[PDB]
Amino acid sequence: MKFGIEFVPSDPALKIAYYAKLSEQQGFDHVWITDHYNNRDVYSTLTVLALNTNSIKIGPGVTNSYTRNPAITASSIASIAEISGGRAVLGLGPGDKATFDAMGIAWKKPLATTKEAIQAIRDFISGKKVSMDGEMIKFAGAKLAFKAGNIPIYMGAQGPKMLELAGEIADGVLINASHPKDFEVAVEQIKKGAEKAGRDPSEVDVTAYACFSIDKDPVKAVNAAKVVVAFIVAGSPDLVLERHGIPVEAKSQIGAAIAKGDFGALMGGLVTPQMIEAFSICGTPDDCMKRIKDLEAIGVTQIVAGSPIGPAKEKAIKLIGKEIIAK
Amino acid sequence: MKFGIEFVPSDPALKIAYYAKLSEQQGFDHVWITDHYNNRDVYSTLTVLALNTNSIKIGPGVTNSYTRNPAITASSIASIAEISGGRAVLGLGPGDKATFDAMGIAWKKPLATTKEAIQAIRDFISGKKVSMDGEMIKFAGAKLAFKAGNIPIYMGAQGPKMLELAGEIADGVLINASHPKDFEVAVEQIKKGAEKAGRDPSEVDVTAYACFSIDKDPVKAVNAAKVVVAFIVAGSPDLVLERHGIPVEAKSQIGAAIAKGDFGALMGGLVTPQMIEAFSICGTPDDCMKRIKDLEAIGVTQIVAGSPIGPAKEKAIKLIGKEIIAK
Amino acid sequence: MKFGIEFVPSDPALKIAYYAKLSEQQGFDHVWITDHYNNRDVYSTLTVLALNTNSIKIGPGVTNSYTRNPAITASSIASIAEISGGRAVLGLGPGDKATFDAMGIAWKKPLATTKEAIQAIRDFISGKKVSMDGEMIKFAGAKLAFKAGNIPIYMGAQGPKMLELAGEIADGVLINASHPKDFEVAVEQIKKGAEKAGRDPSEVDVTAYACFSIDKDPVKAVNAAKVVVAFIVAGSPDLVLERHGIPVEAKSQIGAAIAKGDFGALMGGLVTPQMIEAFSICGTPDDCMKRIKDLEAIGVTQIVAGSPIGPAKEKAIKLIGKEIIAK
Amino acid sequence: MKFGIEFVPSDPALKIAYYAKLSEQQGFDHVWITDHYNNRDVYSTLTVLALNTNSIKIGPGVTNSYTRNPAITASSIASIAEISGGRAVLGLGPGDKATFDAMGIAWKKPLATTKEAIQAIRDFISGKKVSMDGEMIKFAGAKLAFKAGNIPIYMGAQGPKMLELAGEIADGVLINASHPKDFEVAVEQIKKGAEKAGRDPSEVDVTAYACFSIDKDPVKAVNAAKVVVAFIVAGSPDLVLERHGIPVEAKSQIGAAIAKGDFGALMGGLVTPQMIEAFSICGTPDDCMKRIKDLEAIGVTQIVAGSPIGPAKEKAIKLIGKEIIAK
Ligand SMILES: C[C@H](OP(=O)(O)OC[C@@H](O)[C@@H](O)[C@@H](O)Cn1c2nc(=O)[nH]c(=O)c-2cc2ccc(O)cc21)C(=O)N[C@@H](CCC(=O)N[C@@H](CCC(=O)O)C(=O)O)C(=O)O
Ligand SMILES: C[C@H](OP(=O)(O)OC[C@@H](O)[C@@H](O)[C@@H](O)Cn1c2nc(=O)[nH]c(=O)c-2cc2ccc(O)cc21)C(=O)N[C@@H](CCC(=O)N[C@@H](CCC(=O)O)C(=O)O)C(=O)O
Ligand SMILES: C[C@H](OP(=O)(O)OC[C@@H](O)[C@@H](O)[C@@H](O)Cn1c2nc(=O)[nH]c(=O)c-2cc2ccc(O)cc21)C(=O)N[C@@H](CCC(=O)N[C@@H](CCC(=O)O)C(=O)O)C(=O)O
Ligand SMILES: C[C@H](OP(=O)(O)OC[C@@H](O)[C@@H](O)[C@@H](O)Cn1c2nc(=O)[nH]c(=O)c-2cc2ccc(O)cc21)C(=O)N[C@@H](CCC(=O)N[C@@H](CCC(=O)O)C(=O)O)C(=O)O
Ligand SMILES: [Cl-]
Ligand SMILES: [Cl-]
Repeated sequence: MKFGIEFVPSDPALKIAYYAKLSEQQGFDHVWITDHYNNRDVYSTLTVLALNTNSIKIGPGVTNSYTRNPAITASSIASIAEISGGRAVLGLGPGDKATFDAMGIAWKKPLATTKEAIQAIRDFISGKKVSMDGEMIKFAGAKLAFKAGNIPIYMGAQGPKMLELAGEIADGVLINASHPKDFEVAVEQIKKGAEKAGRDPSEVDVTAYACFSIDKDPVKAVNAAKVVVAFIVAGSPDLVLERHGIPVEAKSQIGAAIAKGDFGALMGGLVTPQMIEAFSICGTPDDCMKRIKDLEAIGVTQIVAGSPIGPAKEKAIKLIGKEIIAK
Repeated sequence: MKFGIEFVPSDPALKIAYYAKLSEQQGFDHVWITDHYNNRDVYSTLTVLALNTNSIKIGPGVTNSYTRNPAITASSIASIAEISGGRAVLGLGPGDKATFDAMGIAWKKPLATTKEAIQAIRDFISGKKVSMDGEMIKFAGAKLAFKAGNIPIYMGAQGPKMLELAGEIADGVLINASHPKDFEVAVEQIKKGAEKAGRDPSEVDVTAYACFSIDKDPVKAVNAAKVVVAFIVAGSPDLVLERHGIPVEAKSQIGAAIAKGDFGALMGGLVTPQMIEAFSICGTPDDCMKRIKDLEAIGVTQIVAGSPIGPAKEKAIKLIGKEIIAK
Repeated sequence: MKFGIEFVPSDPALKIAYYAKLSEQQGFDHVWITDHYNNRDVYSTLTVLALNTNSIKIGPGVTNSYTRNPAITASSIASIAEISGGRAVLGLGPGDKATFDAMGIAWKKPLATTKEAIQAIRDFISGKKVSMDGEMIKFAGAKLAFKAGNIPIYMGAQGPKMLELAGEIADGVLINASHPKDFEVAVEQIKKGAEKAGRDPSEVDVTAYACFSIDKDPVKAVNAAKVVVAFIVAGSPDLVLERHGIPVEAKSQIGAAIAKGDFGALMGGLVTPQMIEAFSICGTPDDCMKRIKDLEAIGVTQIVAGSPIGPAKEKAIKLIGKEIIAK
Repeated sequence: MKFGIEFVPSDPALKIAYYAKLSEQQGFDHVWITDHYNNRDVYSTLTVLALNTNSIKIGPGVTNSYTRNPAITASSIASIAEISGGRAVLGLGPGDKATFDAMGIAWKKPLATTKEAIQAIRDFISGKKVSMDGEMIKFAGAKLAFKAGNIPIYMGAQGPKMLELAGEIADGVLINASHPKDFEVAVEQIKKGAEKAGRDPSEVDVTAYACFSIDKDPVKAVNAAKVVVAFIVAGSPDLVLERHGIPVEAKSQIGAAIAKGDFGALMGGLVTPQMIEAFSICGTPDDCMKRIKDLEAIGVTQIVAGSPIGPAKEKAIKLIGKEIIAK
């Protein structure tokens, strides 16, 4: 089992560099950095992380094909590959509608766009002169002027079609879920895509980009996760809420409280233990270990400790290293 | 007189950081970094520069509004402002047609786009929630989540209209020219724009983004600048070649030789001494000083030593520091 | 009033770099780093601080003349001056007997050694070829091979004689005290030394290297400072305890409790409010401001927030910046 | 065969960091940094190299037991081990008489001092509380307060006794020589020491710390080496000079010209081709490969490209990577 961790550039990069360094010392394999125009740049951030780490792999989790031309993304991830000595990996997703509305971006044909963008990027990184005339992406003789070395590409995917596409073209899949039921479905979609492309499905690093919260005190752990779990439930499609036996009505109820900023309600009972059990990996190290082994049995090969990671980051990272990674 | 220097990310960022540090030690005020998808990322590069410098101002010279959404540009330059302690400055231009053709980008309405992008960026950096519905740029409630501090914005401009627009909205103008005749025309355009906006024209940092080549041996200096002068002449609009008494036919002749890669012709006599005198600041420290003071008299407030800088960068940077900046 | 802050390399340098950066943003003038063989190297630590800061002054507080040959100290502080663009300042003291016993070092003639070491160091930094044949320090034609620029030298001093020597040769004095009574005596000593050397006593930056603990909640503040105050009282010479009306017997009682590790006694009443008032600057921002202005009236020109700084570092640094430095 | 490279801090650390990064990309295993009070600090330099590299091993080549108390050396190399993620290696030698004279340091019992210092350092790094009462080095309960991980220790040695001691206690030996004849003798000495200690002699990394100069043009190569070779000669014991048929007169001759600053002399005659063959590995890649394979057959396991490396460093580092390391 590979282990990764996620940091949001809502903190200065220098502070994140320390968490990433700590992760490297604790045995993590990957640190992933979110990309949203409203927080710090994903690349200046990756640059200070690369300078302050030595062996851990790093990369965006996930950037997209719309806020930056794919040639710029290729050049950027390659730059981080050079600075870090080949530890860069590219996480690309279609982007989320909310962020795009604010940016005045037309989310047009996510599927085709993403596939074309990844094809173009793989060719750039590969050193080829790129010429494309796709339904969304086009290049006429573009080419990088420095060498990239090898850069794995992971797709961010939730929907059945994106999952299938990931099995067809990605080296890994970052899935925003925490429960075995969700990965049971995801693994099948990835498998269909893998066969459709004729590649061995076990080639793809199926990873759980989970809401993670660990602590020796389980109630301290769940409390740190409630708000995040709330936002997850608020944005979960009916189909998913269904799968976990969670009243679809609870979504509106929670969306409401969030709209009103009534976090007192969220902590007060709105976030039920069922929501916590279905949308996060939390509790004591034992609780988290059990969930992790269930995911392993279903075919998950990398587990990423996503926000909040735990009540206090530094202590949680150490807990994970000592009580989990050291298996 | 302020002094700046330009570096192209066709060299690894670590090597550029040393040149930048040396420039800081030699008394330069600004280092500017070019932005082209085919070289290293302008931002990962600015990040390593920021970490290895302390007081010199830094920034892209120049990025654009098309290869990255303006919100991403705001976030990135603000990120560099945070890391460097407020030493970031933003250089924005409309971009060059050649690069955009390769990237499959429609250069649509450079003027309106650039104006709207700068208005949006100033608002982001300023901490406002941005809502726009311009003819090229739109945002719906977008807003940065961290504070930017103050970030001056410089426009890259060559054409009369861009120049006028810079006088109307920018804090400085990076003009790709080297001769007083060109700046005589540019200063008038900037002045028209400044009056059109009701601001004091002396607020804008009129800067000469020149082709610079300095050495104790003048012939070593001109030879280092010929190829660059060639590309400048090849892309100069008839109107400009005219102004310097350079046969407009020479442009085709040189464009030809460049197409065939016959640099032996370029060095052999195609680049005339007249072209060198009109499109570059080069020679010995005295020659360069004379030209610089001529530009100063015309109203130039910042001189940037652009490529090649000199036969060997390290020695040239020291020469400029010792024989020019120390006035 | 200048403001400084102290960090002990008992934390990794990367974590300290963030606190130092924060201090820079909060308006501090100096960050000082302690030097003891048992924690991280004072210089590798200053190196990562220099790379992650831009304007704040940095330096050891304080290193000494025994654990490293003075020529090495000269070279090291000059190396940090180069990397940081001239923000290095040298804090040198005679060293503490406890640390030296462990290192098997004979604390021989602190006074003469310190004076000779500082004379040699000033000459190295100044570019001179050094030749000395003092009663403790000797050099025969030694000389730095790179330029240092200017580096102020601060002496660490507690005793009347060291204080006098500081007034005679240092640019500043780091005094381990927090109460006006102690600085009343110190300022006289520094003045005697200043006159003995014929220099204007107001040239020296008289600074209070104080035990500092600030918080909106005063009791949270004093509790964070008790253990540190305990060790201060435990090591205070009878003369000093006397000056603050503190039973000299309390020193043994506290030393005992410390020996037995009975910190429950220290928190339980052993550390009296009188000890807290005489050996630390703590309480709410108002309490701290009052003490600071008392020190200012006595002639203190720099106040350093030494350990613990506050219940939690990050929050305390921000408190000091907002409720104190912004005067 | 392992490959290493040496840099002297007579250049700013930022510039060295690029050469080190390049070496990492070109396949070198080790970069070694010299330690002399007159150049930049060996540790601030190692700190910037560590931040700008990722996998290559780094360390002082070589520091000593006299200019810094061994506990400080332990703490410093441990600090670099932490920052670099365990890539630190310690090179310790007895120091050279010329540097010590200038520093006013009595070179007392190099052998016992070096052995005791290494024993103390291994114990510090190992986490032990150190107590020693040797004939040169003493400690009373000293102990590091942070964990070092593993740090190999290499000894710098030329003399037969130092070589024997290295075989007895070191993990590797950095020998200042370039010719098989010298390594034939050294390997025997190291073997005697290894048997005296009962360890397998093939445990020690016998390395040639050679004067190296490589270039497609053998003559520009040997000219780049003349100065370094001059200093190597003027410092060779007559036992050595005699070993290479070089007139023991040529040392006073060369030494004189050095004191005079007469480098024209060294370049135009005093440094003979006998001296170049005797004390350096230089010519074309083929010439260098032949010599390297000769050393390999004699038992050398690491070859370090020491100054000048080649006519121009950057090009030489690439030549070695391409035409030698890629074997
Ligand atoms: C587009 C969407 O795909 P999705 O996989 O559900 O996307 C939801 C989220 O994964 C997506 O918004 C992400 O980018 C969110 N996201 C982040 N997004 C960010 O922008 N930044 C982040 O840091 C972030 C982190 C992150 C980590 C992992 C992860 O999986 C997601 C993350 C969708 O609904 N797809 C459906 C429908 C497909 C469909 O038909 N879409 C197009 C296809 C058009 C064509 O085929 O050309 C259509 O309508 O025509 C499907 O996959 O079946
Ligand atoms: C668009 C063009 O502008 P220009 O200023 O002449 O363009 C030349 C360059 O400044 C521009 O191509 C640059 O971005 C090139 N450039 C680089 N370009 C890059 O992309 N990146 C770099 O790193 C680079 C370095 C550089 C440094 C400084 C600098 O001055 C320019 C640099 C132009 O022709 N403008 C005309 C007319 C423009 C016009 O009329 N507007 C639109 C109408 C828009 C509307 O109203 O709807 C039209 O032409 O259709 C004018 O200035 O009057
Ligand atoms: C030497 C000593 O000076 P002192 O000022 O009392 O020393 C106390 C401390 O300053 C000394 O232990 C420090 O180095 C502690 N110290 C640190 N020391 C460290 O080793 N590391 C640190 O990072 C640290 C932090 C610190 C910060 C500020 C500061 O004020 C000093 C700091 C002393 O006792 N001096 C007396 C007596 C001097 C005297 O005449 N006796 C000696 C003088 C030598 C001679 O005769 O020439 C002799 O005769 O034996 C006096 O000043 O009156
Ligand atoms: C002391 C001397 O040792 P040596 O090994 O010949 O020393 C020559 C060099 O290795 C030594 O001066 C180095 O520190 C030089 N040196 C550097 N030294 C530096 O100071 N800085 C550097 O960065 C540097 C570069 C370098 C890299 C590799 C390398 O091998 C050496 C380097 C010597 O005389 N050794 C004799 C024995 C001497 C002896 O026995 N005398 C004493 C021994 C102590 C005792 O009695 O126990 C005596 O018996 O009294 C021997 O090896 O047989
Ligand atoms: Cl910096
Ligand atoms: Cl690194």
